[PDB]
Amino acid sequence: VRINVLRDALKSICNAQRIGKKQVIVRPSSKVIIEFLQLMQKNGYISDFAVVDNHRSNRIVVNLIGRLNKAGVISPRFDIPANDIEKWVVNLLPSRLFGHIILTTSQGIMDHIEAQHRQIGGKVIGYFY
Amino acid sequence: RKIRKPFESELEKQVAGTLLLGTLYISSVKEIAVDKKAVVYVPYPMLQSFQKNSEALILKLEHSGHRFIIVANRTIMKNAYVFTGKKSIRRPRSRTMTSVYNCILDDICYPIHVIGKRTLYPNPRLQVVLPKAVYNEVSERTKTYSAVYKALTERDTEFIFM
Amino acid sequence: IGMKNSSGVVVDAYIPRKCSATNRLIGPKDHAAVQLSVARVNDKGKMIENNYVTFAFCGAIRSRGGVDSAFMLLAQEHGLME
Amino acid sequence: RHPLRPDPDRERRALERAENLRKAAYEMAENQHERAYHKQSQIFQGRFLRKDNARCLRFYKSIGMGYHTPITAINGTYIDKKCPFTGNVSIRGRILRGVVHSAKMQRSIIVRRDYLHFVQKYKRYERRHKHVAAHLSPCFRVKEGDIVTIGECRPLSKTIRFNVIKVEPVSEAAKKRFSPF
Amino acid sequence: MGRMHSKGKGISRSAIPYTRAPAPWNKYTPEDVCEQICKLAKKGTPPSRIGLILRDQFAIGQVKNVTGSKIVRILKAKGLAPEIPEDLYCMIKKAVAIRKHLERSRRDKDSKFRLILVESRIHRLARYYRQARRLPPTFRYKSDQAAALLAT
Amino acid sequence: MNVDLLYPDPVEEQRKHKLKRLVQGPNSYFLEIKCAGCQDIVVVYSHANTPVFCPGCTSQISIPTGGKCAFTSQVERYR
RNA sequence: GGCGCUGCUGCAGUUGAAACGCCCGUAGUUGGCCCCCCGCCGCCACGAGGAAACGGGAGCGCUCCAGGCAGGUUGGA
Ligand SMILES: [K+]
Ligand SMILES: [K+]
Ligand SMILES: [K+]
Ligand SMILES: [K+]
Ligand SMILES: [K+]
Ligand SMILES: [K+]
Ligand SMILES: [K+]
Ligand SMILES: [K+]
Ligand SMILES: [K+]
Ligand SMILES: [K+]
Ligand SMILES: [K+]
Ligand SMILES: [K+]
Ligand SMILES: [K+]
Ligand SMILES: [K+]
Ligand SMILES: [K+]
Ligand SMILES: [K+]
Ligand SMILES: [K+]
Ligand SMILES: [K+]
Ligand SMILES: [K+]
Ligand SMILES: [K+]
Ligand SMILES: [K+]
Ligand SMILES: [K+]
Ligand SMILES: [K+]
Ligand SMILES: [K+]
Ligand SMILES: [K+]
Ligand SMILES: [K+]
Ligand SMILES: [K+]
Ligand SMILES: [K+]
Ligand SMILES: [K+]
Ligand SMILES: [K+]
Ligand SMILES: [K+]
Ligand SMILES: [K+]
Ligand SMILES: [K+]
Ligand SMILES: [K+]
Ligand SMILES: [K+]
Ligand SMILES: [K+]
Ligand SMILES: [K+]
Ligand SMILES: [K+]
Ligand SMILES: [K+]
Ligand SMILES: [K+]
Ligand SMILES: [K+]
Ligand SMILES: [Mg+2]
Ligand SMILES: [Mg+2]
Ligand SMILES: [Mg+2]
Ligand SMILES: [Mg+2]
Ligand SMILES: [Mg+2]
Repeated sequence: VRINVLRDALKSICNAQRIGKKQVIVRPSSKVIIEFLQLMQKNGYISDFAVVDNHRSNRIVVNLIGRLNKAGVISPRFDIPANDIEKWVVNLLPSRLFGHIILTTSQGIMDHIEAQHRQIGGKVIGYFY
Repeated sequence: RKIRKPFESELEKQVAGTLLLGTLYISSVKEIAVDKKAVVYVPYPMLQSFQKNSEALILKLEHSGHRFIIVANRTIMKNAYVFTGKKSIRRPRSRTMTSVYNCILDDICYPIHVIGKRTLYPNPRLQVVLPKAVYNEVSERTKTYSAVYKALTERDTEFIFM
Repeated sequence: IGMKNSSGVVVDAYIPRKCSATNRLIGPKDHAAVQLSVARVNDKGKMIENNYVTFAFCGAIRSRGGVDSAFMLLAQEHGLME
Repeated sequence: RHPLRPDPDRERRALERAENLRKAAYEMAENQHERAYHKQSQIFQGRFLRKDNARCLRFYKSIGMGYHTPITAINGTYIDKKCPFTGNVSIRGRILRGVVHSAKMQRSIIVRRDYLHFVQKYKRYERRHKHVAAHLSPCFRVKEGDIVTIGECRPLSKTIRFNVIKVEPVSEAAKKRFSPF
Repeated sequence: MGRMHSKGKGISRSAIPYTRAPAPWNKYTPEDVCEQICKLAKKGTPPSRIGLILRDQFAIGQVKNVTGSKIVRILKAKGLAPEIPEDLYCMIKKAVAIRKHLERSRRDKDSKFRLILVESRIHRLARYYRQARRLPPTFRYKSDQAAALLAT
Repeated sequence: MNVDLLYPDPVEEQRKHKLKRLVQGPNSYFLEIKCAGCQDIVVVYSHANTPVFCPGCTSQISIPTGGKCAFTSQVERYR
């Protein structure tokens, strides 16, 4: 059955961009997916999106501008102390200068730079670069 | 004094005087700006009574200086499961923000049923879809619905047609 | 722009071209890449010398035949077609 | 104790629990199947012959830690030296909660406690459980699945070091889950 | 659906309207379609067929839109809901039918296979209803006793 | 040519499966028919598979067919 | 250690070694979407409390050094 909606969303988006598409539909939607797309947008990797209601689990329409080298999730959501972040940075990311590991903390969803800017830990949910 | 529940908080007296349906009464009329200024609250277990004749009622009010909406008075509850001592009491699901804000947008245009909603992420905004046949009789009322919805929920809103 | 020194100077040897369709970098030894240019008449049905528009396409967009529609869409955005 | 005793006028009538306890005591004297006469050590047994009522007929106490005495212990007729409210023991040390695994013994139950154990090499967990024996006063009655709170006492048998001090009922025919707490 | 006990993979289903409101031609009030529902339940019609009859004769697409509740809930409100839910009852009926067919034909292994599948589904659904407090905690499906409980 | 997925053309959207549309919706509808011998008019589901009678007649006027249903000697409409 | 030939990070299973003949099914593992601003877990951070030697590490020319805790108001943080 369906377990990880975010994993399927990110696979669909990577496929659509690798083809060279302008838009892609991902279903279902969820609060976590909207948070992940909001972070991707604020870093500049995707354009506008739109969540369309259907009195069910909704759909999302995503606009693409060809800046996404890769995006994925980490399952299960291992927890990370503040000092192990860097031992993860040199594991998933192509460098120490660009790319983003996304954590959920008691201060919200955020990338790793802000996580060591607030010197806290959390649980890893995914990455894009 | 028999047309409203509150008393003695008195901005528009004349609404109660003119509304004098013999069994019905209202509470807490309001004024919202933005042109032709604008919302009339009713006790909740009479909305079905008020909405019965509401298309031909709002005409016999629009007090030409203002425009009138009829909305129900609804309570939003803060916590789910208040733990009072030894037990937890469950918040009714109709009392959440997500339910009340969806009811307000439906009561804002009651004779007409919206046929779709989308949330755009450009500050996010809400796009509301209406049937095209009734483009007239709403065209001149749309800015009022948008402004009033932002006044009662603080959500940006735009309107498009089937 | 490209990569910068710590002071503000670009330490990059050269900047690859980007695809007009899919924004992908061209790269050297991609010999299926093509750059081509369009006249932009503007003058009573006759062209103007040395005033063109110019696009580029990487080999990935050509290998599947996506260019016939994407080039048309790009042209309809620059006032060269409709 | 700054405030002193508001005024109900049915108090002295409602102390008919005195004749209640008295006749329970005289019933214990007739069950000749027993070998010993059971009685609290805190109570004379000459207070039962008297009629002026001036002296109490049953002993009870408070255990502290914000745990209040159940009225079933205050108005019961049972004898239990291991009851924390009406016996000769005390509560001190760790206070824990669990679920009733088995209630097949005589004034004794088994409690199942659940917890997680982290394995660092694999970066993951395993679920673990332990069983704890506890003493059950007659002032409570429980079944399998109910939540209980137990507190530490002195050794009481080969396996028991705890005493039931609170009960949270759980409905029969419900899905059994890990439920660590 | 058609996928718990086979390799089906079919998707045939119904899709209900987005707008949740009465029909333009709806004359009925809740108090007058509750009437028809209760008359049909007293007559012995199962709850899945009541919706069919209201759809096909009274031109009502969804009962919830005109009343605000669902059919089984209205039955429960007027004390006319069944002791056993309809789907569990239908599965028990099919099990009784297959067993009665097998009493004359002991060489039919295909029917024995399907009997196993039906009874497994019955036990799983009975456990669901039992832990949900929609059935007595002592409820149990018994193969030998199942023929005469259908009368009650 | 430039299609936007957020505002699809309804004509090419009706030819897709009811579930993989942008917003799922029903395929059926109601409609009015006139009794061949009675002046009045009745409202009938388009995919019926249960008896449908006249106000007067005792003959069933519908034939279930596994899809949209047919009718016996009556003349129809769409509302 | 080499060895990603023990693989959590991180192996292999068409043909090199390797998918049970198949279906049901308990323990176990896993489980869509939705309310925020209560309680109880987990989780993150910061504290308290308990041993030194070892291991890190501030300062110091046993002539250097492996050391040691020295020393010229001090110090062993
Ligand atoms: K006692
Ligand atoms: K634990
Ligand atoms: K442990
Ligand atoms: K485990
Ligand atoms: K013992
Ligand atoms: K013992
Ligand atoms: K478990
Ligand atoms: K299956
Ligand atoms: K199939
Ligand atoms: K399928
Ligand atoms: K069988
Ligand atoms: K069987
Ligand atoms: K089963
Ligand atoms: K079976
Ligand atoms: K089950
Ligand atoms: K079972
Ligand atoms: K029955
Ligand atoms: K389709
Ligand atoms: K279809
Ligand atoms: K159809
Ligand atoms: K090795
Ligand atoms: K190694
Ligand atoms: K290694
Ligand atoms: K593999
Ligand atoms: K071999
Ligand atoms: K072999
Ligand atoms: K072999
Ligand atoms: K296998
Ligand atoms: K095996
Ligand atoms: K098997
Ligand atoms: K199975
Ligand atoms: K199974
Ligand atoms: K199992
Ligand atoms: K389990
Ligand atoms: K496992
Ligand atoms: K589990
Ligand atoms: K699963
Ligand atoms: K923790
Ligand atoms: K945290
Ligand atoms: K020491
Ligand atoms: K000093
Ligand atoms: Mg299965
Ligand atoms: Mg399927
Ligand atoms: Mg179908
Ligand atoms: Mg279909
Ligand atoms: Mg190794």
